[PDB]
Amino acid sequence: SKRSFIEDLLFNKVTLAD
Amino acid sequence: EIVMTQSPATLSVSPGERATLSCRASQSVSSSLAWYQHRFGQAPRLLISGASTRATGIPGRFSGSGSGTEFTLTISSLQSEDVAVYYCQQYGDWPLVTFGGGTKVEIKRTVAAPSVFIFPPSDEQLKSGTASVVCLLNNFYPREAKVQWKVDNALQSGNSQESVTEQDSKDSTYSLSSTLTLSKADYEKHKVYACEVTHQGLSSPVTKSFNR
Amino acid sequence: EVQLVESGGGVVQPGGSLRLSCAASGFNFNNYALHWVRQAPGKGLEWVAIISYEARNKKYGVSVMGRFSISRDNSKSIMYLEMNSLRVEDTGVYYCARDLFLSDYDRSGYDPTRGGFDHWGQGTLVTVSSASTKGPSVFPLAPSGTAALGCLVKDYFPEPVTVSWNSGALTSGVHTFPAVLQSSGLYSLSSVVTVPSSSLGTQTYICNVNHKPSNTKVDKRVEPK
Repeated sequence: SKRSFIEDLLFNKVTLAD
Repeated sequence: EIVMTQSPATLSVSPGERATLSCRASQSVSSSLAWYQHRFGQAPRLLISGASTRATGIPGRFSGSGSGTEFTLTISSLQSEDVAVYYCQQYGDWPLVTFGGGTKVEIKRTVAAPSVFIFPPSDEQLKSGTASVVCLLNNFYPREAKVQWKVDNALQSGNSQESVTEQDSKDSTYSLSSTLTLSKADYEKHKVYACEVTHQGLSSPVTKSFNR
Repeated sequence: EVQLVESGGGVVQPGGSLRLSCAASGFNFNNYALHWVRQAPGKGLEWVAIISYEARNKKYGVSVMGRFSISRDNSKSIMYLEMNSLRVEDTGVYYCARDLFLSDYDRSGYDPTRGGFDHWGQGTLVTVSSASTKGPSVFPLAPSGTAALGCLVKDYFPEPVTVSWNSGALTSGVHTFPAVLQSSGLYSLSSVVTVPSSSLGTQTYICNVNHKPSNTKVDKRVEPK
């Protein structure tokens, strides 16, 4: 769920910080 | 997106010596990098992830290092069971993971020139309307060899195929077979069939031939 | 103990469809992204597709996008790859693989250094071709202090054939070459053995060829002409 949120970000090339 | 480039394409290492494989990422992957061993006829096997963490059951003679865009896999005390294609794989861009093109690791041995044999088509095959002429290059090292077919001194182009064995684990050599494909009719119109072999262990090309 | 067993490979005509299966056991299937990876003859591993642990996200290699469809049954622990509009260049061995990325999330959170495909299926052979099943013709490669002889296993479809010599009693000196795909769309393979020339009058040499897809077994005795 948090895992799914993170994965949605990565599948969409969102830049994570640090 | 991220292109992985491995070098060298083929790595030749003496038994018991150390193999160093290189991998370059086209942009930083931090240390999100894995290495795989792919033995002929088996499924790929994970060796390293996180650039340097050995996977479970992987012996300590395998190790990796690097971060950013340059990586190395080191294989100490190379054994014939290590002969394989090795791939790196980035997952810095996960889920868009990408593989390197692979590095072949082979055992280095003394140069051995091929023993060359030529085989006319069989009587049995001729009845069928096709003729296959076979050239065998046996137990040579290293793998690089060139075969030219000549039919009545005419250099053949486009009508042959070859394939090469895996490195023999006992004597560390390769063998190669080239097949020239002709119609029975054309086979019967010509006399001299010759296979000419070039290899670095031969001071000059070797030719085997037969008259039909 | 972790196991991935693939099935569903076979021959299909260009433009046809094929469904591959990856049956998993020995781990919590629902905790892992899984991928398909393939290898075409003479080429390196090529990534095909990924599916996330809860099946919500999917991506495809550019070569297969719009034709392949990946899915998973998170109650029987099976992944599927549906392949439509198949092309000759889709021919190859197809592997499923378990991805470690984010699989430890509940215990250790987001660590993008953890990853890698730590377990792979055995691979299933996919042959895309308009050829029809056919058993090989076996022709002798007659010998002319070391002599070489063999057999030419010509014009079979699909892979694989097996070759032994003297029913498996003769292995020293044997080289069985990788098959080649001929312009006819049929495969060809040679197997050879080197022997002392003395044995040519003394010792019998027979190659045993077996082509399962056509239920063909041939034994060809090879002797000097």
